[PDB]
Amino acid sequence: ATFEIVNRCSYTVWAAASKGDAALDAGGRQLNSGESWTINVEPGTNGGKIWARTDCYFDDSGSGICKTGDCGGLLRCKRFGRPPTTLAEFSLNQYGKDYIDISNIKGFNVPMDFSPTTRGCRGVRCAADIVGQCPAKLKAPGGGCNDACTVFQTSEYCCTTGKCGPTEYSRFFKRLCPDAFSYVLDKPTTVTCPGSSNYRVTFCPTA
Repeated sequence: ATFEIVNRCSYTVWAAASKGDAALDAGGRQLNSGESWTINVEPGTNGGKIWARTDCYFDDSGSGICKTGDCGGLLRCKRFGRPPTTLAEFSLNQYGKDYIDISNIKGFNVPMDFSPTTRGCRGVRCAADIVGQCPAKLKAPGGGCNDACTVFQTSEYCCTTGKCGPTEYSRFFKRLCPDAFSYVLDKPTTVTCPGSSNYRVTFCPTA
């Protein structure tokens, strides 16, 4: 499956793509404002994620640091990134279908649209200005908006026991971005696509 990753932000981002225990494709790359990076993701990829990282410095060997989304200080990510990170999430060829969604469960750093480029389903979008409206206690001093689990580490926010409900914090994400997951047991906003669809992830999809 091809994913075209497009940076429409006015700032540089460093895209990242991982399934948690491995990179997808090169796993990471700098995208200046306007650039596009097409990756190939193996069919059957389960629990893949794509995200953006901001204000990064990498040296010549591709080690450094990112203010949001850092995945162990590597340009080429092999694991998931440090919150806050808006997440494009997908599982491909799962009993004949693809599954896609956007999640705010690990916070928000950059707006995003995640859409198929082939026929038979709709995309999802989380493009509101969540960083600017972020509640005080969720603001990440390093940039972005943390989820409440990251900030407070309680069973209710982390949904440790499997029984949580919506909270004042998760309702903030859901009000700004109704089509993204706002907490673990949120009513699914996952989109079912034909197996083997292709996709575009766009950072900052709107002016």
